[PDB]
Amino acid sequence: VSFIKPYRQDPFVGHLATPITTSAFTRAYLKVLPAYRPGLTPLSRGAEIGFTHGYFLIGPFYTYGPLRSVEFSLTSLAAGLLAAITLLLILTVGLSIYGQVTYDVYDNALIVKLVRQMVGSERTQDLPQIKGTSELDTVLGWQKFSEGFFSGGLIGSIVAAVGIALYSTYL
Amino acid sequence: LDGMIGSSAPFKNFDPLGFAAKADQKTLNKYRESELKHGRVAMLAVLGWIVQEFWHPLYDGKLSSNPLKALTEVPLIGWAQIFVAINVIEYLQNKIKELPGYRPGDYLGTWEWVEQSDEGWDSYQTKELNNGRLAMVAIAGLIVQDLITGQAALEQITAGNT
Amino acid sequence: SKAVPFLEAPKALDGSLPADVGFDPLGLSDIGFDFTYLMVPTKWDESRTGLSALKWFREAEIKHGRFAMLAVLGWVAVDMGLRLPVAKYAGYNAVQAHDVFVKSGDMTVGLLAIGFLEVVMGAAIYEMSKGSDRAAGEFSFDPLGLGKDPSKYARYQVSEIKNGRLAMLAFGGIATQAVLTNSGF
Amino acid sequence: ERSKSLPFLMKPKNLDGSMAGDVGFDPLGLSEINDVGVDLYWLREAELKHCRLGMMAAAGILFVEILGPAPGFPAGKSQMDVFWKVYAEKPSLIGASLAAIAILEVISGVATTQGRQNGDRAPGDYNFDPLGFGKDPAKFKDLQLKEVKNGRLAMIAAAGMILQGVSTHQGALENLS
Amino acid sequence: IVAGHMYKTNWFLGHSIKTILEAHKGPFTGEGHKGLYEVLTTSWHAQLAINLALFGSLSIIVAHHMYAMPPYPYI
Ligand code: CLA
Ligand code: CLA
Ligand SMILES: C/C(C=C=C1C(C)(C)C[C@H](O)C[C@@]1(C)O)=C/C=C/C(C)=C/C=C/C=C(C)/C=C/C=C(/C=C/[C@@]12O[C@]1(C)C[C@@H](O)CC2(C)C)CO
Ligand SMILES: CC(/C=C/C=C(C)/C=C/[C@@]12O[C@]1(C)C[C@@H](O)CC2(C)C)=C\C=C\C=C(C)\C=C\C=C(C)\C=C\[C@@]12O[C@]1(C)C[C@@H](O)CC2(C)C
Ligand SMILES: CC(/C=C/C=C(C)/C=C/[C@@]12O[C@]1(C)C[C@@H](O)CC2(C)C)=C\C=C\C=C(C)\C=C\C=C(C)\C=C\[C@@]12O[C@]1(C)C[C@@H](O)CC2(C)C
Repeated sequence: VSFIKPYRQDPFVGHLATPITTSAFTRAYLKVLPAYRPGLTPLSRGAEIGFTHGYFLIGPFYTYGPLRSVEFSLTSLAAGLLAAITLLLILTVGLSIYGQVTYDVYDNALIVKLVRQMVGSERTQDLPQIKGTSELDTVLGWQKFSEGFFSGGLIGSIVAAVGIALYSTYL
Repeated sequence: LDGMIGSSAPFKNFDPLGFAAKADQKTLNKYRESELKHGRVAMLAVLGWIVQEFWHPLYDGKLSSNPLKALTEVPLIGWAQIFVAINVIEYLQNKIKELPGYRPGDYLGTWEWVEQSDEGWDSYQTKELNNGRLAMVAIAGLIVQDLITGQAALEQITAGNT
Repeated sequence: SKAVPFLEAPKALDGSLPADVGFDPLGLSDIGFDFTYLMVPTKWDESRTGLSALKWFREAEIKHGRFAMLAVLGWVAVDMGLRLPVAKYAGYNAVQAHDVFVKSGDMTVGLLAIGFLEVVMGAAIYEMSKGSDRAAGEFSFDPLGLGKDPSKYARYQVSEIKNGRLAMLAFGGIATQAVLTNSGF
Repeated sequence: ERSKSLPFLMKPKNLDGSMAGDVGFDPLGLSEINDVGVDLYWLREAELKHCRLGMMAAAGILFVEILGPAPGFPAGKSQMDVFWKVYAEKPSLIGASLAAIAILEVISGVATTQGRQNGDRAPGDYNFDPLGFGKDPAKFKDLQLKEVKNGRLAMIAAAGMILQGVSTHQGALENLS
Repeated sequence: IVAGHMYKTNWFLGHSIKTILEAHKGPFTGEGHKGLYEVLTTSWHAQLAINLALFGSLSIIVAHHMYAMPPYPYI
């Protein structure tokens, strides 16, 4: 037996079907992640990603910041929370500008078919081309994704701060 | 008790009680899943039993080297995290089980690459199954001996309580 | 078979070997391992077809029988006296003479001489494995000449193997009992 | 087909009848070695050199032990220990003898390899017949057989004397009685 | 000395490096070490690569073990 084969029977792609790229564990694990989980609107994907990211982002800032405390301090928690929230704001700014400069679409998975059927004799790159058919690959989709990331980041950072305070106080 | 993998020399197609002679393919897939999960968990349990007995670096020593005693000494908030990790792993396994072409114990998805399996692949799967069975028997014996005697594996062996 | 009638036969005990009655409950005469490879670990020669485990076992049984017969003769001799006409062999039984003579540098000489003879006759065994017509235990040693008359040779064969089995068991008893018929435990 | 010495063994292929003392006694088949510059020619030359060396050594030990040492030489009757007494007082004699033997052995090895290569010299042949004791044939074969048998016996004897002198630290005939 | 009696040279005894390498295949490695014997017996540069890498590593190991366990008197 051989556990490495050309990806999708194409020996010319710059890719391989290894026990890591195309394993059943990899398939299921990546399909349960918010970025690829089926049945999620882009706002929901952004909200979940932001929640998880703020939740694990408050950690390093609170623990190793400039205002640490070997005991529990409200000032240390506030400093870590503010740093995490501002980092989430910076990431949201990056997401917003990236989406602004990347896509020009409001409804995908159709425009591609329209220009593959009804011809696309225009300036292209909006009618024709169009990389990716996901709802995340639109101006509207990425805007809602960034909004969800930002809101979920705030909520997750607050939740993680509350959990840290409870763990440090009642344990 | 089929052309299934796991038939070794000492007892080929070992079904003395005929559990598989009447079961359909789905029940046999369930049986293989249960056997493989038990074998893997038992291999981990036996290795942990021994290593814990002669090495417990974590928790700043303490956590008495006898198993079934350190079971009641872990902070019980580390128990919760292990439980949640096992639960997430088995949720992922459940998600794997609905992938097309799924095989009972195959969570790596080897059916994607292994069409027309060889004798080496079958032999390695049988090796895993037999090691799992031996580890199941060994961990059952470990737990029973520690319950009845009160000493751990390398402690009972060292003293000579055999 | 002719012994243990509820077992038919091992597989290779057809009767081509002398003193054959068919007694082999464990089927030991069917191991596929050519024990000549315990001597010459590799095939070495391209003409080395191989030696059956049964023939190697027959050679080993004959050698064991001869060793045990000589051994019981010697052990019985040292129980009733009969020391060599030389010093340093006073009386020290048989349960203790072995160690005291291993100490006195002559059991090593005996080991060397017996090993020399064993190596020569094991070269004979290896040639038999290579495919010489020599049969197991046949070193062509008939100086006095009581080996002619093929019927007498076959009778003496079966006699030697049966006596060797008896002597093996008798030596086992004598060494285990530390002798009872001629001495004490 | 069977070796004359060992009837339970087939005739060693390389030993037909030619060499003096040939009775087919090659149980380990060492005559069939054809590697590391070792063959029947080299083995026979080594055997003959060993025979001659053992004869000389046994004769020397027996002579010195029976008739005593030469004038001006140490005594003691232990030939394995009197060597260090000779070296303690006449080291130059030992060194000169060693150098001479070394040169003669280099010549012997060169001669052995050359005679093996362009076959014209029998193994152990050095054209050393100053008194003409083996000129004619039908006596040369008998002399070869006598030399081989005496040399093997003296090889065994000299090895025994060496071991006895090293272990017991006494004379050969001293060990005898 | 024991390790020197491993590879088959002139008798029916020892190992063939070609047979050892060619038997070490695997599911993840395809043909495995097949052809490596031909590579290392027909290219001086491959032998130099292996020998020089292991030789430099050995020199560094020697350097460590030197001061770690001084092997000379008054060094
Ligand atoms: C069924 C498996 C199992 C279970 C329930 C336990 C349970 C325990 N172990 Mg343990 N252990 C195991 C296997 C197991 N062990 C194995 C296989 C080893 C060998 C590496 C060890 C080595 C070990 C040491 C050295 C120590 C413990 C200790 C402990 C105790 C505290 C928890 C801890 O720190 O774990 C620590 C566990 C590890 C460091 C290794 C765990 C590695 C896991 C089992 C493999 C990967 C699991 C993966 C997430 C799931 C599989 C993926 C896939 C197959 C689905 C606790 C009673 C500590 C103690 O107090 O001893 C008395 C301690 O110091 N264990
Ligand atoms: C298995 C055979 C065997 C063995 C191992 C021994 C061993 C021994 N015997 Mg012994 N013995 C035997 C058979 C044997 N005997 C037989 C059959 C007889 C009756 C004829 C005797 C009669 C006897 C006497 C009368 C005495 C001993 C003594 C001894 C001891 C002193 C000898 C010694 O130190 O080793 C020396 C080395 C050896 C014994 C190894 C044997 C090597 C032989 C000589 C090689 C040749 C064998 C021969 C040619 C075989 C021919 C077959 C083939 C070639 C055709 C020693 C423990 C003496 C003693 O003090 O015992 C307490 C003593 O006084 N034995
Ligand atoms: C390459 C080579 C030569 C060659 C070649 C050439 C040149 C290329 C030409 C051809 O083309 C090929 C070839 C291969 O032939 C090899 C050379 C040979 C060697 C390596 C020489 C070894 C000799 C050693 C001997 C012979 C020593 C013996 C020791 C004794 C000790 C005596 C004692 O008294 C002492 C001292 C103390 C006492 O208490 C007691 C004892 C122990 C008895 C007995 O004597
Ligand atoms: C067990 C044994 C043989 C058992 C045979 C059995 C069961 C046979 C059973 C059958 O035949 C019957 C009954 C009936 C058949 O129809 C069926 C079978 C089945 C065929 C032999 C032991 C044999 C055991 C032997 C030979 C042990 C020998 C030990 C020796 C010699 C020790 C020597 C010493 O050297 C040391 C070690 C130390 C020195 O200090 C001291 C001394 C004493 C000198
Ligand atoms: C090598 C030699 C002696 C070597 C001795 C050594 C190494 C001993 C060294 C030691 O003892 C010391 C020093 C001190 C100890 O603490 C250490 C040792 C090591 C123990 C003598 C050679 C001695 C060499 C001699 C005597 C040579 C004689 C040559 C003659 C007669 C030649 C004649 C011809 O040349 C003509 C005349 C005409 C030609 O055409 C024909 C011929 C016939 C060839």
